[PDB]
This record gives sequence, C-alpha cells and structure tokens, in this order.
Amino acid sequence: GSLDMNAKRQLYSLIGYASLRLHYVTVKKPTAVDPNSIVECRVGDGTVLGTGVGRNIKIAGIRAAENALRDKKMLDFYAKQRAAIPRSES
RNA sequence: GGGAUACCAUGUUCAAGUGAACGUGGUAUCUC
Repeated sequence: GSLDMNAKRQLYSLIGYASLRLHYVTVKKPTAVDPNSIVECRVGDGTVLGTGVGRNIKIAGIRAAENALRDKKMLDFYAKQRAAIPRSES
C-alpha cells in the first residue's frame, strides 16, 4: 500500500459525496534544508482523522491520505453513511 | 551538475476498483 493512487481512490472514490465534505489543510514551517508538511484530513462535521506530517509537501499529501486509509473500517462506515443518508437536512 | 521547498504557465499519465498526483519550462534560496 502506502501509495497516492490507492489513497485518493479510497478517500475520494470510496468516500466523499454530494453531501458532507471533508478537506485537507496543510500547515508547516518549510525550510530550505529542514522541510516539514502536516495535513489535516477533517470532515464537515469537524472530524479530523487523516493527519499526515512528512518531511516534504508530497509525503504530507500522500501521508495524510494514507493515515485515513488506515481506518478502512471507518471509510466503509462512512460509505454506508453517505448512502444511508435520508437525502435531507431538517 | 545531482537534489528540495516555494511560485507561475501548462501538460502527461496512472489506476481501471474509479478518482487523483506528479512531471516539465523558467526565477529564487538553500544544499550536496
């Protein structure tokens, strides 16, 4: 595992729909010699699960995704969630 | 000259589960 394609597919393909909405926030103090990149993978309801903090920007992106991908049971739960939804708000 | 972050213009391709990332041209710091 530990790959982009696999992650983006899981999170975006497996999870994510018309409703809800999860994002990725990148925060770090990137230095010429010493680089760092954290990524907060949260969801509309304010739930953070995918936190990938690597050395560069990429590993951060792919690291965060992978972090969430570690919660397969969660991704599925969400999947059934996005489907179970009664297609409404109030 | 090898490499990395950052930025701007733009494109390829990977998977084939289905959706996305990097590359590349050049500027710049730094680094080896």
